[PDB]
Amino acid sequence: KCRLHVNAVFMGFQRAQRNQYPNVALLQISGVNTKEDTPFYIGKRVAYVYKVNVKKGSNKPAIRAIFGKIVAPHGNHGVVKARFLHNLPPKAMGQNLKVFLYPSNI
Amino acid sequence: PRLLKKTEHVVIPEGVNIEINRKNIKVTGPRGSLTREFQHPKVDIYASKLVVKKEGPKENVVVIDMWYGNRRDSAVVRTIASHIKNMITGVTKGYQYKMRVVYAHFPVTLVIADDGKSIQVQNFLGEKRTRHIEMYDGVVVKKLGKDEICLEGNDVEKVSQSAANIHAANLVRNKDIRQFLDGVYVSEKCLIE
Amino acid sequence: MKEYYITARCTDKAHNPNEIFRSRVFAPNYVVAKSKFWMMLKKQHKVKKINAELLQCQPIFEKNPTVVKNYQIFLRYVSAGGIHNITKQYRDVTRVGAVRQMYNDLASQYRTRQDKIQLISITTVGDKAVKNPVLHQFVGHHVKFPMVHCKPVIASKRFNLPIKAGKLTTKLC
Amino acid sequence: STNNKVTVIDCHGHVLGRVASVVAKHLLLGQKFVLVRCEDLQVCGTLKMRLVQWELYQRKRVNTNPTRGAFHHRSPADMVRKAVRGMLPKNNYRGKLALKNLKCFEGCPAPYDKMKKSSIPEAAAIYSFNPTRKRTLLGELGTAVGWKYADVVAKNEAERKERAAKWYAAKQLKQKAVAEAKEKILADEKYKAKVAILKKFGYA
Amino acid sequence: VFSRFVEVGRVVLMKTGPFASKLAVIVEILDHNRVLVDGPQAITGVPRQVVNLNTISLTSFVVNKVTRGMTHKKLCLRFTQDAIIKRFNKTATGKAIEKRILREKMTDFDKFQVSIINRKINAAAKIAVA
Amino acid sequence: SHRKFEAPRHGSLAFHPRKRVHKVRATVSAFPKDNAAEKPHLTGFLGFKAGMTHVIREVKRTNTKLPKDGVLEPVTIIETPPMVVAGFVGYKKTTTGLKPITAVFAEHIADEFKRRYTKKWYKNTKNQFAVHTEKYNDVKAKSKRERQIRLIKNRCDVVRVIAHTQMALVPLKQKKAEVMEIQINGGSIAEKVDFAVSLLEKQISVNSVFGTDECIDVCSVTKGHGYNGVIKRFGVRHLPRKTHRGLRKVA
RNA sequence: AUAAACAUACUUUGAAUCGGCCAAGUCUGGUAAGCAGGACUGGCGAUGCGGGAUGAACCGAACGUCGAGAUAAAGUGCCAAA
RNA sequence: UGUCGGCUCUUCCUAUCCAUUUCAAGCAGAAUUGAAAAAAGGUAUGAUUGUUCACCAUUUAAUAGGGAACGUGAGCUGGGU
RNA sequence: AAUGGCUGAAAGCCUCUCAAGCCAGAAUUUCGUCUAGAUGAAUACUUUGUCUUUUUCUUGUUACUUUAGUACAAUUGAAAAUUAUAUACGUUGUAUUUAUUAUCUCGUGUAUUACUCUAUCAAAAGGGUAGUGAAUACUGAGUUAACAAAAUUUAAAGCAUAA
Repeated sequence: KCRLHVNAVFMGFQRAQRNQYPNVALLQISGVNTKEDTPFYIGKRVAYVYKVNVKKGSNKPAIRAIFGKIVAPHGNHGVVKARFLHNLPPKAMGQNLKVFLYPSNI
Repeated sequence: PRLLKKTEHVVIPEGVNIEINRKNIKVTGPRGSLTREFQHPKVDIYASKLVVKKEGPKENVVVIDMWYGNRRDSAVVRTIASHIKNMITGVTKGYQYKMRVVYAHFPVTLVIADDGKSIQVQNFLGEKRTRHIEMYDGVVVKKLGKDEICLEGNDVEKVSQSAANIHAANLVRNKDIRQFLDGVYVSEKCLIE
Repeated sequence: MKEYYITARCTDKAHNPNEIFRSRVFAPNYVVAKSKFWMMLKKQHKVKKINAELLQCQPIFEKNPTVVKNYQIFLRYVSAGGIHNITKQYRDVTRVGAVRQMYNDLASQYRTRQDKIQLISITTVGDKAVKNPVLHQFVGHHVKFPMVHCKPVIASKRFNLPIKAGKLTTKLC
Repeated sequence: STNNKVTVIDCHGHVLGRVASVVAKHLLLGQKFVLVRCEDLQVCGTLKMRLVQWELYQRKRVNTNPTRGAFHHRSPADMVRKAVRGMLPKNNYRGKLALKNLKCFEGCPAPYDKMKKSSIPEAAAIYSFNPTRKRTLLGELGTAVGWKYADVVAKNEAERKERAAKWYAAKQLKQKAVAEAKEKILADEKYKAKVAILKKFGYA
Repeated sequence: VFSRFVEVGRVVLMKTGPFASKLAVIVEILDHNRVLVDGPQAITGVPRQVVNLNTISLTSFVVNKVTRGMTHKKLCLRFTQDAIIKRFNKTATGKAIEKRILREKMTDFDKFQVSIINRKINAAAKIAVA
Repeated sequence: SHRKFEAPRHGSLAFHPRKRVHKVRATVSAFPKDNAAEKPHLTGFLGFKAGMTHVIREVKRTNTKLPKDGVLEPVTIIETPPMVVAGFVGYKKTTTGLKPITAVFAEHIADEFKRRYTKKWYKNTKNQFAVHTEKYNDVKAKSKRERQIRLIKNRCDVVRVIAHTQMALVPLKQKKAEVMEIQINGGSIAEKVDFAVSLLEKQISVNSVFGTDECIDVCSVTKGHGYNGVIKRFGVRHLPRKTHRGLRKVA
């Protein structure tokens, strides 16, 4: 109906050269090209909506979501840190997430 | 050191028309036309009116300009100016390269095609192989006297290379070149008019 | 780079305590400036920290940091061969500004790190006294040149998109 | 959402390595890339130097079985795939999937010839190169090493330029009439209320 | 020949920094990379400072009778004498500066109005041409 | 250490791997380079080897010391009955090689050609080219054929004729034909298609393709030998008689 | 001057060990050795962790199970976080 | 971890013996000598010795020097050790 | 390639270029040619025309049989070249994902289209002509929404006939 979100790319987890900490996920919000535009998005909602091909004998929904929040910037290029209720599956790397306009402060 | 500005100019005589299109100079004179390309990414070529004599009036010139640039790049300004000066001279008083055939024992016969676009050197040092030596476009060979020819044309680069191609084809091999003074040599290079 | 005005006195048997040493030291801060002052005193007057007292370490600020001046620097540096005395000229508006240029230039052309260069003195010369082959072309009144091959300028990092749209072009500015 | 549209990169007047580095990073970010005219990319060094590098590259080869050895592709569309594949993860599903969304063609083929082309400013040869530095088109180097289809491409590109010449001329005629027709609506008095709104915000 | 030159008196526009999209006047050329812009602080608010040439853009105007090392008092006299402010706003880049200022204070309602209005006008102009 | 004495390697590395072919017929890897300044003509044929005889030929070269009465030489006899041209195909030059655009066939096709498209003919329904022949003269199909001709004339560079043999004229027990594409080298693509269309359903004899005292190239599959050792395959030196475990191998 | 009460002084009984190896603003024999032998200290052995692509010794720093932050050596075109 | 040489066979290096292209000479010609590009192709037959090595007799355009666990023993031989 | 040269500055002369630009030059390199060969293309016949999964027949494959589920024509995506760019302007300052004013009905014709479809001429075309519908502009008027719901993306079973 209407677009009320900004597409964000799940680049990967907060890691080191030979380590990886899947508790914090890194996102690239479309339109943020510097760390001085991130303060708007600190605290906004983020959802990882995905589709599962359920069977006709299951009541499990075909559309599910994992929700989280943006907590801090990550480097001088407008990359963010997002903490989710359940850590995103690494099979979802490079996929698109939703950055909502709420909880609004405007 | 880097020169802030290096510039050169070439005076355009009356019977010469010059037009420039992105470092591409076409010169038209009484003897014809001559189009050359100068693909240096740091040189600006434009025609203006300048006073070059110490007390003379204004005149049409072509200005070759290179701004801030090291001494390796700066040297190309006078190279391009010489080429444009050569082209202006070429279409006004074309170039001619007089060569003389030198032999010790075996006479050499030169066979020139009717159109003058090719030559043929025969019996050079008694060799049964006959040299052909094609000529570049716009260069014509003719026979002045005995054992002497001359190449005419508008482009000095084409006339000089074609003359050198004749000499390069008649080199003595596996012999004392200090003793076997043979071949065709450029006696002098001069203008037709 | 900052300039400092440092003074001290020596209280011992060898040096009478009525002689005050002054200097102007260029250093990133006052701690480094004092170190350059104490070593200058020790290597030239046998004065050591444990037998001397520091008095002033106030900074020196440029009086008119809006006037373009041709600075001349007399320095000595140490190379693989030996020790040499050099004289370089720079065009800047502050004394500490020209010294920043001197240190960067020396480390580039001569591959000399900062801890081999001693700045003897820095002065100001006239327009026609600049003998630098490149810098002599800008001291005149009628300098003029077009900056060609300009890369288009970005206002800020906000508009620094990775992939652009359409063709690209330089500027004749 | 899902990125189904394809980013088209016109590889004309770009650097081979700097295009690959930007393309390789964004392949991992889920984007879909199609680099057309991958034969017009430029590399540093004259043709003689490029051949020395190529001849050194051709040396690496399995002694006991050259058919197992390094395969030295000579097509420029394969000189960019090799460059991109070097910058992508090796021996995992993440690397294979990222490379699955990449294509070079030696020209603009049928579906990608009428698509919105993009450019990579970091990889432009006019920014990262001293103009005096001599370069080499990947197509010219390909011919010198044994790429047979260099003149087939030059025929196809020539017919693409001439077909886009008539489309552009017809489009410029229509767009001029549409622009002049709009100026009559702007000057019209019935649309005065709407025009004032546009003038207020500078759109007119 | 090149049209716009980096010289003394040339009017330049600061493309980045705290004074982005503000006019300035060159009054001294330190070297090939640095110039001293004193775009009159009393008029355009640009202080006398040294800037790198990678942060400015040349315009088509040169202030007449501006010499190297001009004082702020004399420079302001020549800046208003040549009427640089009026001439700059008539140029293509001057209008684009105003449009950027115009569009940044556009609320969602204002954007809604113009987006709806422009769609009809552009459609209407397309219909007119046969 | 270095080998004590030097000798050329045994066997050519230009014919590696030594893989036996699958079809008796051998396809030419290329045709002579096209020249657009001559009349269209065929650049190949196909024949069956018969045997070998010897001939005494009179020497016509000069400045040679050969006997004046004639030189004994071997010859090979290749029986070449006429071919039947049953179609043609145009190839376009792309960035991955020649690509066949369309193939246009004749109305009448012999069962020798139809036998190529099955693997058990005696059990087949033998309905090859049935729809192509039955609907050859319909208005819809005629328009389609006219488009194939014009498509080739517009977007093609190489034209070849699909000519097949007649195996009822040779003593071979095989009945299915031997199809071969013979490129047409000659004028422009316009007159190449015109010549190719004229050859449809016709017969081409070897005298039209080749001249007299003409040097040609022959491509064929050699005589099979089976599993062979290194001595026969490459020509290595047999080992001394004293050798344990065998003599005819590489040490 | 500074530190020191889970400080200090120990007594008794006993285990394993005395093949060592490395570094160096060190030395001796040797042309020299990833050679042989020494003075002082720190390590490896007995030791994982972050970095140097990989490595017994190099640099940072020594380890109960976890969460959040500021860091160290060292790095920020892609593989690879910047 | 089967320890010499020879036999068979493949490959690699160039610090090139020949063939190809060049420059130099105290290169008149012929025969030569020094040097550069170049390792894609060739570089032998025998008397004596287990020999590597060596020395002789020929032939050749040349009869170059080396590595690959001092290449190669479920590949041979067993002459030496 | 080694090397011999041409024009030619740097450096007013000279210079084969630790300069731009060219020529001649090897048992050299690459095309051409020979061998093996991946993804492929054309044609002939059998089919299918929204689609799959699991069973199941066959030496095997395709078409095929049954029970269900799902979508239903209509705004997508192109200047080229150059960058010391004929002049002028610098047209500044957010690429894809991601630019439609909720819903249905009612009203008048015109106009427009890289729109859908039909017929036709052509065609390895964001093609031509004629007609038809769609959307939009001129440009309306009215209905309804309150709690619930606004998703396919493919799951299960068989072998009569034909190639």
